[PDB]
Amino acid sequence: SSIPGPGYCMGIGPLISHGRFLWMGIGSACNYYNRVYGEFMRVWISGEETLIISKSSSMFHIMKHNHYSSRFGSKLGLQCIGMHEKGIIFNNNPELWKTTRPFFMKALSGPGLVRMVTVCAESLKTHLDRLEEVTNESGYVDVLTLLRRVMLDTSNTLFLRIPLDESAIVVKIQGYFDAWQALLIKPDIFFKISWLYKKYEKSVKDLKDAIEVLIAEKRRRISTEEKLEECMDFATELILAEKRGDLTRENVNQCILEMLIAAPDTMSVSLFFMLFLIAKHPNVEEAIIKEIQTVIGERDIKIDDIQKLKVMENFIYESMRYQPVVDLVMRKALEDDVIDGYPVKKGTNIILNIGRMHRLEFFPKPNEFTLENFAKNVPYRYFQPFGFGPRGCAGKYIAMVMMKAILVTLLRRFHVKTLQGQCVESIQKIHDLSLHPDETKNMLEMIFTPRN
Ligand code: HEM
Ligand SMILES: CCC#CCO[C@@H]1C[C@@H]2[C@H](CC[C@]3(C)C(=O)CC[C@@H]23)[C@@]2(C)C=CC(=O)C=C12
Repeated sequence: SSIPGPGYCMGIGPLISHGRFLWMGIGSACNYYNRVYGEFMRVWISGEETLIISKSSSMFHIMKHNHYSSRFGSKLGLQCIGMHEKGIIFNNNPELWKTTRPFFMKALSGPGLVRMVTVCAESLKTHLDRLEEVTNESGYVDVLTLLRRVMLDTSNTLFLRIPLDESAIVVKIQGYFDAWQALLIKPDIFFKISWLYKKYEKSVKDLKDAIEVLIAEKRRRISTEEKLEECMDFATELILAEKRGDLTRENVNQCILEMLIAAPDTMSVSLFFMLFLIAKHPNVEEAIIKEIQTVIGERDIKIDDIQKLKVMENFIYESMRYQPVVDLVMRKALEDDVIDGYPVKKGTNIILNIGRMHRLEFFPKPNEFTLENFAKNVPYRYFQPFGFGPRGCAGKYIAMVMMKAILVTLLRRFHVKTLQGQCVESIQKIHDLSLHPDETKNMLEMIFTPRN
């Protein structure tokens, strides 16, 4: 069928677009190149061809077959932040990836997914008898660093459980994400002028060295113990695999890291966006308290409830459709294929633009936020906010539980207030790797007024 996209200019074809992704910020570059040519087109990030796609048919095809379970990015960047064939999020060695994902997939379901909905209510509960840590003088709570703090402590007590410094680590993880986000597609010339990037290369070793402290401890607690099988946790499952011949110590440490940053990065920023949507929508928030009062009143939160909370479930989705945090997924092709009647060579990078695709396709009212787009049981072949298949979101299940938990235990106890004329559409956002709010502005603060 032959391929859309800007003219290849004999040397300049790539050089514009790549540069454009650089000055624009990945997120918007796709959101741009997708409107200029089709919902299926081609650009050049580095040498290699790269397809940027939003047609739900193409989407589905890619996430579904196995020959697409790999991502991409500057080898030197991934090398610099630690994920060059070591993590999972961006681990690209399909055998080495395949042998690790098990461990994540394991601890983010089944036994520990029942323990989550109760450790999630615990960490947020304890940090709410402690607003003295996040509130202005004029009573403004810095919501983000509240979430980031509890989200990480949730992550700790579930997967690692080692006494740590909450406040200190939260920033370091934030400095890490910065770097990750910078060096991901910085073309190889970048990496030569060192007085341009050790900038980041130090705030990496900053977090990395700070975690090596924790796992050194978690290791000793293992080798002097009250009989092993008692208490299996994502940490130990790994360190034990290492104490066989299954895993590099180098590789463990990056996984234990990829696990603690995982929730803070993504959850906090999503729950921020929800908390702003609740404030700006007065009637929606009622429906959620009604649903709460009905199913729970003033009982403790417990596992069995989360299916019954159907309205809030609906909310969480509609936020994620309308206001994504992750709006593009990067995959790579490993075998050649015809996809949507198109020829795709192996080694082509794919950027699936799921954030646009959510406004282009199935939904009744794509451009306004309403719980209406979710009165009609949704296909999941049309609304794919986590992904699926062999390399979809490893958390996707435990994720939707945490949100349900923290969203409830918090909306239980406080009415929320935006600041002035601020809505989620009037905040100012970076749009590079993810789509997250810009923290070089102010007005990202909120006011918590009690209930009953
Ligand atoms: C609610 C917030 C979250 C969103 C919006 C989200 C979404 C995504 C998406 C779109 C991907 C790309 C996978 C694909 O190609 O389909 C992904 C991957 C991944 N997610 Fe999440 N996720 C969330 C929460 C979490 C949590 C809480 C964890 C860990 C506790 C997590 C762990 C991971 C990991 C480890 C990967 C890489 C999987 C792999 O390729 O090996 N995610 N997530
Ligand atoms: C701080 C703002 C943010 C964020 C979340 O997005 C980040 C970046 C995500 C990554 C998963 C794979 C994604 C979706 C891509 O292929 C392109 C961007 C990638 C993800 C979701 C997984 C765990 C993690 O810890 C942080 C993130």
